[PDB]
Amino acid sequence: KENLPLITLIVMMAISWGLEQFNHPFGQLAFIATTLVGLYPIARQALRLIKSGSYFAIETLMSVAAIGALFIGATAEAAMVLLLFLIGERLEGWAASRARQGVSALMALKPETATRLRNGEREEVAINSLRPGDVIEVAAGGRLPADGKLLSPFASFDESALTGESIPVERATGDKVPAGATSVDRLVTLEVLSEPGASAIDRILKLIEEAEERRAPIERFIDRFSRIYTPAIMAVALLVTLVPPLLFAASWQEWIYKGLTLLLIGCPCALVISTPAAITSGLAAAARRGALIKGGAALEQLGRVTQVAFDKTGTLTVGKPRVTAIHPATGISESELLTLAAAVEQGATHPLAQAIVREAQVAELAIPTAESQRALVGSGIEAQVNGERVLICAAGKHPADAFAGLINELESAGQTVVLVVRNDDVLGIIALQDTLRADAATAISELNALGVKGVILTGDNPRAAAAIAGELGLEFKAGLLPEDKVKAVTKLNQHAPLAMVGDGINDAPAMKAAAIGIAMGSGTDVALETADAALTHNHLRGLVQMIELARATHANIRQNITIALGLKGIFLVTTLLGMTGLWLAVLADTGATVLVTANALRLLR
Ligand code: BEF
Ligand SMILES: [Mg+2]
Repeated sequence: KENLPLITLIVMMAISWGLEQFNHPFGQLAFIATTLVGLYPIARQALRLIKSGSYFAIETLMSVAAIGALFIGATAEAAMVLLLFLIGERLEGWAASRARQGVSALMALKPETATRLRNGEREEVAINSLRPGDVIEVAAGGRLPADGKLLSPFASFDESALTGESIPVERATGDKVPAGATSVDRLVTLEVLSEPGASAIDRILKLIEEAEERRAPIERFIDRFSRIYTPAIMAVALLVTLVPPLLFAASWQEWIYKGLTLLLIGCPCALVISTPAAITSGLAAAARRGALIKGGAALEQLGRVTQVAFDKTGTLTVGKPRVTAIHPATGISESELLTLAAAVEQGATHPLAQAIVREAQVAELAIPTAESQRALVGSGIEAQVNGERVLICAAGKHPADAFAGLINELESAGQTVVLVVRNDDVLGIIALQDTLRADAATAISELNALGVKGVILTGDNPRAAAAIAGELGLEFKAGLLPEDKVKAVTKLNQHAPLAMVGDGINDAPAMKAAAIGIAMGSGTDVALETADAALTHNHLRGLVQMIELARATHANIRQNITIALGLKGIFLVTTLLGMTGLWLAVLADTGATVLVTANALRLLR
């Protein structure tokens, strides 16, 4: 396992070193060879970047530096820096490879396939074999394979992955429901409207790669560094070659040699080793505490952002409801109302019913009875408790005058209220609301400690938006389509680099449109794909720990650099001012490089 192409380079360089201690002048041919063969992929890309307007990219630096000493005597030296580079590179590529498929693990792979109901019989067609007008069946807990027109009486859906809606949607006959997610209770039958590559998920899908066909290429810390440093030394090196003969009358010879020498010594094995070291270290260190950043080029951008755009449903929150308020009619206790509700709601899979039953249990309430359980009527379920017909239904699906005002109150506060009704009397009302992640609050505060302002970008209604945003200290923009998240995000990213965090599909377009997109581990597949980094665990405090780590990495890079090239500086002069000598004499670089290894490890903790 599994690639030996580099392995040859390590061994050619070993064979060279060896047969020079005896049989000297084939040892130098050996190096010429190994230097050249290391140089071929480097010198070649350099030329490619060159042709595409990008010169002074490094591979430029070491192509020129190698080609320099390539014949002035110093082969092993140039061979060595060339060698170290393509190693550290392979290291970093091997970290990004792990990080990517590590994310690829979270992908809970789509199964595809639909169940088309034709001549009274069901067949398992392939999704793409669907035509509009086709009648399709979707079973409870199953996502839609296409945009469908609801054919069945009543049905409720979890289309939070698309719209960011916090609560299931109660749709009726002839209503439109988009592809991808999700019948929550009840087996539904739809009629296909979407044509293959044209479902709601597809329409969102092109916005992603469209926002991609708009992305700025990524200048790395080092391509951007050598963009300055490379022509710097190249310009001086040339001039240290030219000046002495011109004035002085001195052997172009001894200054050709000195010039090219300075050029090469301007590229030690370190520094070239610097940027991969910190990246390999950072990515790994960042992965330790739960955060999988893909490419190290992404990690770089991470230590550069100062803004965050969260979405709420699923990422700031949990996308599961909890009981927030119990309000009984007069002559009843919260506990009776709640237990009577739970009696009907036991069994039911609807997220709301679950939230209710949870409530009864947490409060040490023995739930009873159950007899009928008739999930019909229209957004209401009704069962038979204690001999009576008990109805639990949604908001305005039954008159509740005595409760009207209070209902409004709750509703304006971003709360969703269900009514409990025996005979034809609202025995009382219950208010529920989506729940925010535990570490959310603290996390936000922590981000502020780092000077990172946050906003909420959600497709959910502005009341739920206001509620959650209110618990935190954040601004928000609500009811907004994926395009609007993109628009808002690109509007922000102007000022300062922004990190976008999202769960569902509607965030993915906004994700490729801003510095970095981070997907929740509970994220949708397309979100996990589009994400530049993923949070396993779904811990929001990872974000802080991300940015922190990220910035350290940025610092760490430029430390390695200034030690690497830096001590190449000093011995430079020591060996050239009559010292001449000491330890460091020739050896005092490999003394850098190792510190560049070591300093890069001040990243773990
Ligand atoms: F959860 Be997001 F609002 F799509
Ligand atoms: Mg979401």
